Amino acid sequence: HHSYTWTGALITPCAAEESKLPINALSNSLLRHHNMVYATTSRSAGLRQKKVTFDRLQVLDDHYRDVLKEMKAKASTVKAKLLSVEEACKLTPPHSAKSKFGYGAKDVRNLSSKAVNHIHSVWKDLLEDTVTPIDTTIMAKNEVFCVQRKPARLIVFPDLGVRVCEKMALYDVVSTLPQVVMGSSYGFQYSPGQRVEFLVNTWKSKKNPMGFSYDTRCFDSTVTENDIRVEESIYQCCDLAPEARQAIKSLTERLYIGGPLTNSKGQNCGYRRCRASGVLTTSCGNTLTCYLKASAACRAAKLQDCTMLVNGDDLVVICESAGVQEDAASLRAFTEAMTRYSAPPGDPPQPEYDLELITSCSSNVSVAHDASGKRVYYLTRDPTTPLARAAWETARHTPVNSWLGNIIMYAPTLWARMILMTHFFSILLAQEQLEKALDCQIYGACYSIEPLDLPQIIERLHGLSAFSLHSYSPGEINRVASCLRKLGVPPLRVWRHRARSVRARLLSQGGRAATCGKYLFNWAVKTKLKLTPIPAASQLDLSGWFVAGYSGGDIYHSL
Ligand SMILES: CCc1ccc(/C=C2\SC(N[C@H](C(=O)O)c3ccc(F)cc3)=NC2=O)o1
Repeated sequence: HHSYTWTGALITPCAAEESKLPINALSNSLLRHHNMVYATTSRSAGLRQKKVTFDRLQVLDDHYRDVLKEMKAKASTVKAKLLSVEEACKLTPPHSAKSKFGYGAKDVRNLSSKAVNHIHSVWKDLLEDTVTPIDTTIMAKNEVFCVQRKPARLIVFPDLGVRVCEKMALYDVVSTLPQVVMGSSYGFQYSPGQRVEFLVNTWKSKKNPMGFSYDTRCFDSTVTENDIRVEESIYQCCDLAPEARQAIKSLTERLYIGGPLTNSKGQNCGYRRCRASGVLTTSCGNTLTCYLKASAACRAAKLQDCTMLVNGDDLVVICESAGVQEDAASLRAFTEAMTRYSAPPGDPPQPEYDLELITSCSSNVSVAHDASGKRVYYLTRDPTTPLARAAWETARHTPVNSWLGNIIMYAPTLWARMILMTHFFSILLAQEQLEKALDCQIYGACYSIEPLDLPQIIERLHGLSAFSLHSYSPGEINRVASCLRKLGVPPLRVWRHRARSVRARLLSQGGRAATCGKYLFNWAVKTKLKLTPIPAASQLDLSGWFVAGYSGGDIYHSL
């Protein structure tokens, strides 16, 4: 029951890979400790293969089946529809990996004949064949981090034609099934603000609150064939068209359960018997599986008034404390149950009695104050990785602008406002590209967003208070201060001086650019403005922004 079997062939890159942080004339204005930033490459692929390769053992008890039965009952109320080839094509990212059959992403979005014809042949084959493993490509992810160096993560994905087929049969399912089965526990249905709200209300709903995050060690690798088949049995509970049931069964048997691994050179690298990270059901499957195992584990551990929040492989549990020693015992029992379910922890879980100290989804709840001096809760995170990626994007253009996504998700934070907003708006001003739409990701989905709409986006998602937060917590202030010293980022006085310049320039620009200066940089000036609700700013269609997770799903949503 090994997660992977290897042949010995190496995981090759598709081109040259840079490990050192690229430097240009703008780098030093953001940070000076360039040696602290690096990017993972295929050169470390071997190290990752060792960590992700191991034998899995599963002991499934009654709690597990009782939870699965309840999950299935809820899934049976779901009615999903098949997506036409056209609709599926439109969900394909403009920069999605080209097919090895004579066409690319652009060809798919344009609904070219060759692309559409090939997609129809793949679909037909899925209906006719339900046993032949489908080929997948394995690549070493190139991600930017700050030294503490971690090995590159592994990405496994099927051909573009197959991906479009996954959308046709499962897009509607993975988009609606999760919330129905897990209810309020499904994390991707919440925007950052609503997530905070849910956590805070949950924490206050307990007499003596106790919470903990559970970090599964290489979750994808802990996912067994049983887990993948159980997920399928849940999808099959929905009301689906016969053709959709057939495709789902075929995709599960031939793709989700496992398959051969081919490198960028076309060589056989090995065989996968666990979760593929680059398929449409990756986020939905991991979420359902984590929720199932964790729910059963909560019962085995006999936790009191248990409330969970699950986002893919990320999990947070808040319950009623029964004392320090008792909680420590309940946690060990939880971890033992999870281990039996094939979900061992990377780092032993610890009980927390302070909400702000619980980190889930690489984030945590913190508190600040608005203009009225009223306490306001918001979502934050350690800014180390966001700033490292910002430094990289400062000297190199990339498919996804993490800085943009971070400003949107973390607009209320001290670091996003002082540094990210200031630094990038300065750059956009100098290049006169304020109106140039840029791609970023939100819950795994790719979006094309115009920087000039940030004020409206921020007010809608975080409220006007996001433009006037002050008096951040001691812990938050210290974490940010720590990051700035580690990377060598200029102090507040410097960013304030720069923000004043950026603000003045935006104001003169008038229109949306003026709104950006007024709201985004109101913290810069000494005599803050009243900050009245933004005028005509409610046109963007943000309805599908926080519906579900799509990490690795190759999903693109049009604004
Ligand atoms: C990292 C070191 C550091 C610098 C500044 C702080 C703490 C701060 S700054 C602050 N308010 C100011 C303000 O003018 O309202 C502020 C400054 C910068 C920003 F991007 C937002 C808000 N309230 C706090 O508690 O910590």
